[PDB]
Amino acid sequence: VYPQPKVLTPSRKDVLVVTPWLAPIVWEGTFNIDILNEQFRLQNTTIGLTVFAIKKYVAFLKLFLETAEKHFMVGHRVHYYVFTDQPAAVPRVTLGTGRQLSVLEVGAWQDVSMRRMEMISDFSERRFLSEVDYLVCVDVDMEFRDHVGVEILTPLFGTLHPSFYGSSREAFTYERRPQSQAYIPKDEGDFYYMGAFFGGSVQEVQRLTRACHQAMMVDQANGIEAVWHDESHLNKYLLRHKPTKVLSPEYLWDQQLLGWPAVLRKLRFTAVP
Amino acid sequence: VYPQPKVLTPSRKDVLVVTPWLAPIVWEGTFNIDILNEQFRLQNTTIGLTVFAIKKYVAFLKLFLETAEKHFMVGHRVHYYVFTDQPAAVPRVTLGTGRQLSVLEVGAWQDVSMRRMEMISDFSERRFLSEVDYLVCVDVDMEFRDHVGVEILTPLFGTLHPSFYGSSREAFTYERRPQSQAYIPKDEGDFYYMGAFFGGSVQEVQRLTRACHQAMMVDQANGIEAVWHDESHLNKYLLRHKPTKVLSPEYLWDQQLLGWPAVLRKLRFTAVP
Ligand SMILES: CCCCCCO[C@@H]1O[C@H](CO)[C@H](O)[C@H](O)[C@H]1O[C@@H]1O[C@@H](C)[C@@H](O)[C@@H](O)[C@@H]1O
Ligand SMILES: CCCCCCO[C@@H]1O[C@H](CO)[C@H](O)[C@H](O)[C@H]1O[C@@H]1O[C@@H](C)[C@@H](O)[C@@H](O)[C@@H]1O
Repeated sequence: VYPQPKVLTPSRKDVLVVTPWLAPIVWEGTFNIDILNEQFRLQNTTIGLTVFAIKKYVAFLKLFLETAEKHFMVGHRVHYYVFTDQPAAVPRVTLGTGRQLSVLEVGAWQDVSMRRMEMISDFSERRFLSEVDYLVCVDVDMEFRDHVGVEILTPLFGTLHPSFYGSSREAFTYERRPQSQAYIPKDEGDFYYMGAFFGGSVQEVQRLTRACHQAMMVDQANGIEAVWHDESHLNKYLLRHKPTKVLSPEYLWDQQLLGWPAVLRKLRFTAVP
Repeated sequence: VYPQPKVLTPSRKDVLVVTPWLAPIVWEGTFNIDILNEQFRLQNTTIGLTVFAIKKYVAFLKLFLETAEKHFMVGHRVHYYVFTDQPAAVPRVTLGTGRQLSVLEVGAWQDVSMRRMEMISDFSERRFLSEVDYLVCVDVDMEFRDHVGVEILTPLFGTLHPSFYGSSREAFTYERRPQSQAYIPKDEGDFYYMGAFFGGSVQEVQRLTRACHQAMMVDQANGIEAVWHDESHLNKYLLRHKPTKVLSPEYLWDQQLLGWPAVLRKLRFTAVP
C-alpha cells in the first residue's frame, strides 16, 4: 500500500520531469522508491559500478566506498569494479550482504584521455559480467550523501551537468569543430551531459563505450582532441542515441561551487571539496 | 532541429506527466512528435490495430477506419485487424501507402464476455504477426479527431478511464469480491484503466490477454463474473504488471458525456454520440 498518485497534481511545478522523447528526468518527488524496489528485486537485479582511481585519486576511494555502502543500491546486489594503477592501495571497506568488490589493474596523454572508454568497453564485453544487469560509471572524487537507487536504472542514462542545466544550447561546451567526430552544430543538442555519471544496461554501456572509444581513435588519427575529451563524445553519442532516463543534478552536484538551490530537494552524490 | 527542452520549465503545470514508477503519462505538450517519429521510423515500426465489430456495431467501422487513416500512426506501417461476425459488411475504405487491413471472422453470454481477450490472445500468438512490432486494441464505436501516433508505443500501456481520472481509489469500480481473480482491495490501485484502449509490444499483449483470459476462465468455473468483465481483469493485471506508459484521457474521451475540460488540450479519440 502506498499513496495514490493524483492525476491532477503535477509531480513537480518547478522542473521538467520528462524529456520531449518521453524519458523520465529523475528528481525527488517523481518516484515512489518502494514500488521501484519491488520491481527490481523481483528480477534479482545486479548493479555493477565502475570507478577509476589513478595516481593520487586512490586517496578518494575510502570515503567513496564507505558512502556508497550507506546510499547506493542498498538492498540490491552490487559489485564494485575499481580500476586503479595501485591495486595494493585500495582500502579494505566492509560491505553489506550481497555486495562485492573487484580490483582491476590499469597499465601504461591521448591514450590516457581514451583510457576510461577503452577500458570500460573491453571490460563490459567480458563473460564474467554474465550475472550483471546494469553498469553505472562514476568518478571517484565524490561522496554519496543521500539515496542513489534503482530509480536510475534503464537501458541508457546520462546525467545533467550541474553547471549547465539552466543554459541554452549555444552556451553548451559541445565540441564545435566539424573536423572532430564529437561535433555538434550550434542549433542542435538536447542537454549537456556530464562524463562523471552515466550507465545503463550492460549491452547499452558496451555500445556507448565502444562508440566513444572508436570515435576518439578516429580523432587521434586526425590530430584532434575533443574540447572536453570523452565528455564531448558522450554528448555526441547521447544526442544521436537518446537516453531512456536522464538523471537530474541531484545525482551529480558540487556544493562548494554551486551551493544548494531551491530546485534541489536532495544532494545525492557530490564533489569532494 | 527542434526547440531546446527547458529544464527549469515544467512540461505541464496542471497534470501529473509521470507515474510514481517513472512511466510517462502521455499528454499534449509532453512530447516532440518529430523526434519520436524519427526514432520509430529508424526501426521500421509496424503497428497492428485490433478492433471488434459485432452485430450492429459493424455500422461504426466506416467512420472508425476513415478517421484512423487521417490520424492514426500516419507515416508508419499499419495493419488493421477487424474481428467481425459479418465479414461481408466491412466497408471498403481506401488506405494510405504502407497500410493494410485484414478481416478475421468470429464464430459462435460469459463466453462472449471472454471473447475479446480469448481472441486477441489466440491471434497475438500467430506466426503471421512476425512483422508486427506493437498491438493496439481499441473499441469500434469511436472516431479519431486528432493525432494518435507513436508517442503511445512502449512495451505495455493502458489508458486512463475518462470518468475516473479525478477519482480517489476507493471510488474506483474495481472488482471488490475476494472470490474473483480480478479482486483489488480498498487500499490498493494506481489508476482506473479503461478496456477500450490498451496495447504494447506483441509479447506484452500476448501476456496481458493470456492472463486476462485465463483469469476470466477461473472466475467462470467458480460462478462469478467480474463487475466490469474484462475491464476488471485488465485493471488487476495492470496493477500487478505496471504499464511502461499511461495514456491520458485525450486518448479516450466522451465529449457528449464530459464536455471539454481545460486539462484536455486535444480530444484525439472519442466516443460516437
Ligand atoms: C572552478 C572550476 C569551475 C568549472 C565549472 C564548469 O564545470 C566544468 O565543465 C566542463 C565542461 O564545460 C567539464 O565538464 C569539467 O569537467 C567541469 O569541471 C568539473 O566539474 C565542476 C562541476 C567542478 O566540480 C569542477 O571543479 C570540475 O573540474
Ligand atoms: C450514461 C453512462 C455514463 C457512464 C460513465 C462511467 O463510464 C462507464 O464506466 C464503467 C466502469 O465504472 C465501464 O468502463 C463502462 O464501460 C463505462 O461506460 C462507457 O464509457 C463512458 C465513458 C460512456 O461513453 C458510456 O456511455 C459507456 O457505456
